Amino acid sequence: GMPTINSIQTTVNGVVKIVKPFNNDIAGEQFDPHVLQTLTAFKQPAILENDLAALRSGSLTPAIADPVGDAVTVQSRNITALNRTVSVEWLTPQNVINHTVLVYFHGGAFYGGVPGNNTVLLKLVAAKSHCEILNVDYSLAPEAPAPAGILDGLAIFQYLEQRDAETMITVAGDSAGANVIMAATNLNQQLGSNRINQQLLLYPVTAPNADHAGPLWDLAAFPIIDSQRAILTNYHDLFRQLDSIMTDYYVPENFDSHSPLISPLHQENFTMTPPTTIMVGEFDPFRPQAWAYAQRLAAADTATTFIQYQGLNHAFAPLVDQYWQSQDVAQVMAAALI
Amino acid sequence: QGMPTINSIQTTVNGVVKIVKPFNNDIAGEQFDPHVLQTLTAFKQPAILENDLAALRSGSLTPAIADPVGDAVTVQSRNITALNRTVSVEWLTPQNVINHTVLVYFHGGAFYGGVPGNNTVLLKLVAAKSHCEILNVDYSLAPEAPAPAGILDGLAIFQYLEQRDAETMITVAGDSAGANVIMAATNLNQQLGSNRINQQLLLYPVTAPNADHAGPLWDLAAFPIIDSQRAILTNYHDLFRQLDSIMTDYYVPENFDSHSPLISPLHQENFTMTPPTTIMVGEFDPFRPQAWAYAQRLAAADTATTFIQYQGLNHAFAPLVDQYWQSQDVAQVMAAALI
Repeated sequence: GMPTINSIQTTVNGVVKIVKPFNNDIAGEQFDPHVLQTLTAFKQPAILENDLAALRSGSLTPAIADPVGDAVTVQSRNITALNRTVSVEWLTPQNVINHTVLVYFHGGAFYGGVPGNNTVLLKLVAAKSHCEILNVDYSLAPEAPAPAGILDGLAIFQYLEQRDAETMITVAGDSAGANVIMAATNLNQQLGSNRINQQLLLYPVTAPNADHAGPLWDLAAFPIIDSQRAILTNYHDLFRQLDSIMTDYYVPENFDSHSPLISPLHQENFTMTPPTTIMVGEFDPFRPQAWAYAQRLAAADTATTFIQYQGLNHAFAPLVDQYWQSQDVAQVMAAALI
Repeated sequence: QGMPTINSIQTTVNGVVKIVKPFNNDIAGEQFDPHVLQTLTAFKQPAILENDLAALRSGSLTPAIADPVGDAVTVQSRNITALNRTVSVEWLTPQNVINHTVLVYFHGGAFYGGVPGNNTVLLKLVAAKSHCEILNVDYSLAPEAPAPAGILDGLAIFQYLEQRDAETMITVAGDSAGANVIMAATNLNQQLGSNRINQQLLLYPVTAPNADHAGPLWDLAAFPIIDSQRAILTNYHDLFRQLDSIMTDYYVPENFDSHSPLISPLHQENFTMTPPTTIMVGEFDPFRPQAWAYAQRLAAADTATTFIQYQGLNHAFAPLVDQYWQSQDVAQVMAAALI
């Protein structure tokens, strides 16, 4: 039982923009009530400790209620290509359709997270689209910093393309995992592969460690009602802190975060970039850089859709038992695969 | 991350700080957390316990639990030796460890079973957050090494730690039967004159093995639940009633007795030396009333006692950090108690 929401669709700078309010009374500029009750801790400022283990301690999502169940099979397997062995959580639905396949990289600030954090979301997508999904357990920083994760993605692609010559690969991911797979896709294209025909990006980090006094990190871009403004400020400030810390773990000394393969926003050219759908919450600190990315695509004549979920924050999509918007993401993804 | 703020209720009952944590803000009690309930489908019918040491052992092995920390906490096997006992320890060391505070943990497994690996991820979370080093102890298992072998393994550990470092304060912890063994070893440590153990963190402890099953600590009337889940609860509680008898039979050799202070810490004569204690236990854990009885005996001896009750939860949930938010809360509480 999902709500009937009146979404607003416009076209800004070539980008098809779809703004989805959390209900039909409030059009924007406040948190969804469901979201707000999770942000209580943000009434006081947070000081993020640069401690890798403590940080990872908060990257494990406890099991989400699974309405799909045995309708989709979830099994682990290793695949090997380019002398890399990558573990994937492989999802197979009933009546699987051919050629179309989805590759997903989980979020977790480059250094953390687990594939299990979005298993249920993907089960919904696989059950609805009848497509197989690779929920990839990609290399994590700082033990395997950039471009290890990128190369795992490239191995996955090479595997998929050699397995089947008619495969159409959709790449997806949330947050920092979306960043990693965007770069792997770029790399795959610079070697001459055209099998990736679509990107589904959930609140991606497109410019890690961007200027925090710059336009992509300006709180003036997030108007909100008075009673929720201290929370937003402290929330946004936590991610500001995370953005610095996570990029430090991800990028080794010999590399630079402002490079095209670390910051996809800074690619010199976006014309080979596949058709992309981006889904992000109104109050996600990574929203402006995601939008900037979208505009860069559209200017390169690549079809781009930007869905904004009003009242939502970061990392909401796997939480399909908490937000209708999460179920809507699952539907948008499935619809993009059929 | 995205966890709706739970509104807990703190009261003081007979000196015990009681903190009740509902499984969500809608239901205050008297039913299973749905995440737990989905694991209890088989208890719609009476359970069949295979009374056989190999089956009992393998049934006390937890399948793999998702580990988000990885190498950020170092895990290695070490043997220590003291009192002419060699004890195997899974040693967890975080990067940048704080001095003088160390956690000794004993895994559950009904005295005859379990392995330290059952709760390794849980303890990585604790080490990660508290920067404390942790001894996850492979203590002697019944019946090959029944009471008081495990207790003495505990005593050997403490001496090792106290002779290693004169300033290092010890926090003892365990779950289920494992908590029982380390509670007794602590008691023993104190009767020999040591005061380096300054805290207990007990996860659903067995405080009175093989208590009267027709008595007040085993009365199903202490567990109000909605009609649709009464059968499941009854069969679940009943499984443990039977298990309580069996495990205690394995643990206690014929020359000893389960109702003794060192087998049943609830029946200690005196709790004045007992360290400040936090207890974490589910609403529907069959060992909840005996844990509460213990907490009250503590407070009556004027020992600081906190009793955290997780509504809707059953037994042995804490290691399962990829299954329940309560399991991670336990880690947070444990880590908070160590810093």
